[PDB]
Amino acid sequence: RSTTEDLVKTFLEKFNSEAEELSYQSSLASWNYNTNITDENVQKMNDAGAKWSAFYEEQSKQAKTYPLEEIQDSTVKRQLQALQHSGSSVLSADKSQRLNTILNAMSTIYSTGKACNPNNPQECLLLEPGLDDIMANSRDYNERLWAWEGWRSEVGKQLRPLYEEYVALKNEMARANNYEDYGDYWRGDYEEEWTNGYNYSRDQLIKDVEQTFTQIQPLYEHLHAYVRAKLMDTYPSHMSPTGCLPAHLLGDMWGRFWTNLYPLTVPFGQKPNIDVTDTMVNQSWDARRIFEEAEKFFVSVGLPNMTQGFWENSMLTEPGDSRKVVCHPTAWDLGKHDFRIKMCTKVTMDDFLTAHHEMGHIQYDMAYAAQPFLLRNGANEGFHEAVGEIMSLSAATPKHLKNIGLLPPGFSEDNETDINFLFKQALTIVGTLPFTYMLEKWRWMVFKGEIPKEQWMKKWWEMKRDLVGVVEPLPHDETYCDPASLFHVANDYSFIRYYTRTIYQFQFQEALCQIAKHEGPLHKCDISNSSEAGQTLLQMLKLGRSKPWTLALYRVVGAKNMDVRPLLNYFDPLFTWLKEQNRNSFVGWNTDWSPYAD
Amino acid sequence: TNLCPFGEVFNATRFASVYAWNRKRISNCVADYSVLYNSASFSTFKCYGVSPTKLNDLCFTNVYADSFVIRGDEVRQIAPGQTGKIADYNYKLPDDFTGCVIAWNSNNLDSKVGGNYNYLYRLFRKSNLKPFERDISTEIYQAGSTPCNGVEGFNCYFPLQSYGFQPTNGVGYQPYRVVVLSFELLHAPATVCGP
Ligand SMILES: *[C@@H]1O[C@H](CO)[C@@H](O)[C@H](O)[C@H]1NC(C)=O
Ligand SMILES: [Zn+2]
Repeated sequence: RSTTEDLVKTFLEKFNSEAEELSYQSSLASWNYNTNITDENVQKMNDAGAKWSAFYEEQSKQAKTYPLEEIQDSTVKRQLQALQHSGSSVLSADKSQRLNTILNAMSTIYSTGKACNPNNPQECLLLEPGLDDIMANSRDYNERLWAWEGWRSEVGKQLRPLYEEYVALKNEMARANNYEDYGDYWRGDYEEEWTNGYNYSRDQLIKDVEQTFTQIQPLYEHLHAYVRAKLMDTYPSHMSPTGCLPAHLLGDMWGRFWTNLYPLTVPFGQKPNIDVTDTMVNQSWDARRIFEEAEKFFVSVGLPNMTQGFWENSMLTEPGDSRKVVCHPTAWDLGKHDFRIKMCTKVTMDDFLTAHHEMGHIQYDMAYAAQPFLLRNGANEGFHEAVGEIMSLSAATPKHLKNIGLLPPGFSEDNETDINFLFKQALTIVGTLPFTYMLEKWRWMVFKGEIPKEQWMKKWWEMKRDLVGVVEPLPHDETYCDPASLFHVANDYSFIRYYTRTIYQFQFQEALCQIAKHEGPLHKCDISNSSEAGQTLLQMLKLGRSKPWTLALYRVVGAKNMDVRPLLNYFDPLFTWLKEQNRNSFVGWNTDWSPYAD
Repeated sequence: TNLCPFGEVFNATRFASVYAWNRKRISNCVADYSVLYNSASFSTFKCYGVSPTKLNDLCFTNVYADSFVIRGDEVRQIAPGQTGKIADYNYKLPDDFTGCVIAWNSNNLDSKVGGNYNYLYRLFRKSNLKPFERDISTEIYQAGSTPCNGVEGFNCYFPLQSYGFQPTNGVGYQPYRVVVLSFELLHAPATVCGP
C-alpha cells in the first residue's frame, strides 16, 4: 500500500508547514523582547515560545510512532531522527518535574550567587560584572584568591547536592533513550551512523579528542612555561618555576581563557598591536559602514550580499529611543528568510571584527536556508562558530586592513608584532584547549560512573594538574562542585564544542588559504578578493545538517577527521619563538607541588 | 473609450487564495498592454508561447486572468513543467501555455504585522492537478491506511494550509500577486482581435 518512508515524508511536510510558522512566531516574539525589553513582550515571547515548544513535543511524540530503521533516504532519516529525540520526556512525570526543578534551581543559584569579601563583610559581588572584573584585571594574589574561593564555596557548595541528583536523573533520562550515560548522550551530537565511509562514533569522539590533545601538549607546554616564567615576575612568591599554575592567577575565574594575561606576559611590550579604531573615526565610519565593509568582505570572496530585509529589520546599533535592549552580538535566523543582526555597534576595531563574525553566522544561515526546517543548522555544534571565527581571522590581518584603507599604504609589518599577535591568539585559542578537554573528560567519566561521588573533587584537581598544569590554591574536600561553578556545567550545556570548533577553525583557514594561493605564514593569510576560497567554503555552508559533519569537513579541508596540525601551523612562528625563549626555563610541570603545601 | 477592466483585475482590493484562484473572462473590450510591459512595478513578466511584439495580428476569443497570491519562492513554480506544492496541488499551468505570467511583490498589501492567514494553499492531495484545474475540496487527507472518519488524527491531515505573511519575512517568503493571462482561440468569429 504505502511505505513508512512516505508516511514520514507526509508527516514532515505537515510538520514543516506548521513548524515554520510557529517557530517564526517564537523567533519574532523573542526578537521583539531582545530588541525591546518590556514586561508585555516577555509574556508574548513566552506564550509564543510555549506554543512552539508544546507543538514540537506533540510532533516528537508522533514522530516516535514511526520505525526509524525502516527508512532508506538519508535526508529523511536525519529529519526524523532529529525529531524523534524524546529527551527528558521519557522520564516519569514525577521525575521529569523534579529534573526541571533541579535545572532551574542550579541556573538561579549560578545567576544569583554572590561571593563576599572576607575583609569587607558587605562586599558580596555577583559573578557579572563583580567577580569577572576582579578575576580579569586584578594582579593581587589575595584579591583573586577570595574571589576564586568565594565563588566556589558560596555557589559550588550550593550546587553539589543538586548536581548529584542532576547526574542521577540525566543518566536515567539518557539510559531511557538507550544511551550508556548522559555523557554518551552529549557525544551523540558528533555521531554519524548512516553514511558509509564517513561514519562517526560516540566512542570515537573520545579517541579523537584525546589524540589531538596529545599533539597540542608540546605547544601548550612552552606556552604554559613562558606564561609561568612571566608570571614569576608578577608573583615571585606563591609560585614554583617547575610547578603548576595556580587556578586563580589565570586569565579569568575558571582559567577558561588566558586572554587577560596578555599585559603581564606580552612578548614585546614596547610595540603595540594593530589598532585601527582611531583611523576609523578619523575616516567618518559609522555602524552602517562597518557592516557595509563587512558585507564587502563576503562579496569579495563570492558570498551573497545582505538582503534588503537585513538592513531594514536588524538592530545594527543601539536605538536612541528609551527602549531597553540587551545587545550581546548575535545573528538571528528567525525563519522565512528573515536574517537579522542585533549589536551595539561602536566605531571600534573589536566591533569591526565581530561584525564579520556575526555576518559569518548570517552567511551560514543564508546558505542552508534552502534546507528543510529540521536540517537548518551547522554540520555539528562546533561548525557554526568555526565558520564565524575564520571571518575575523582574515579581517584582522594587516593585509586586509591595508586593502580597505585602514592602514597607511607604506605601513610595514614588523616581526615583533607578529609575535605579539600570535601570543595573544595562543592565550585564547591554545590556553583554552586543555581547559575544555579536562572539563568534558571529567563530566564524561562522572556521568559514566568512573568517578564515585566521594572522588569528584579528588579527580577534578588531579586532572586539572596533570592535563592543564593548573593547581588549586586551596584544597577541596568533596563538599565542593568546582566544575559546576562554570556557566555551561550548571546550565546543562555541552562543553566539547569549544574544543572541536577551535580544531575546525584553523583547519578551515589552512585549507582556504591554500586555495587562495597564500604565500608565507598562515597567520598572515587574508582570503579577501579570493572567489575560489569563498565558493569552496560555501559548498559546506549550503549543506547544513543534510550531510554528516565528517562529510562536510572533508569538502573544505580535505580531511575527514579533526586535525590539529593546521592549529600547530598557525602558531608555528610562535612555537619556534617559544622554544627559543624557553632554553633557560623548565618546560613542564610537576603535580606534587601545590600553593598550600607550605 | 471602452477599455478592458484590467484595473479591476490587477488593482483588485483582495485576491483569492491559490487553491481557490479567481478566474475572469475579459472580453468585449479593447485591451491596452502599454501600461503592463512598460511598468516597473512588476517583478516578473515571463511570457510564454507569444511575445509582446507582433501582438496586433492575433485574434483571441476571450482573455482569462487567473489572480492569486503565493510566496515569492513559489513564483518560479507558475511556469510550464514546474514541480512543487503550488504546481502540483494548487495551480498547474499547461505545458502548451500561451500567455504572460505577471507577478509583483504585494508585501505592502497582502502582509500584516502578526501574520496574514487569509490565503490558503492545498498542502496535501491524492494526485497532481490537471492544468487550469481548481480543487476546493476540503476533506481530511489520508496518508496511511487508517481511516480518519472526518477528524484529523495520526496520518490524517487537513489538506489546506494557510500562508503566514508578515511584512518582515524574506523576499522568498513574501506575498506575490500572480496574474496569469491565458489567451484562447476557437472556431468562434473572434470579435475581439485588437487593432
Ligand atoms: C493599477 O493602478 C495603477 C495606479 O493606480 C495604474 O498605474 C495601473 O495601470 C493599474 N493597473 C492596470 C492593469 O490598469
Ligand atoms: Zn558566534
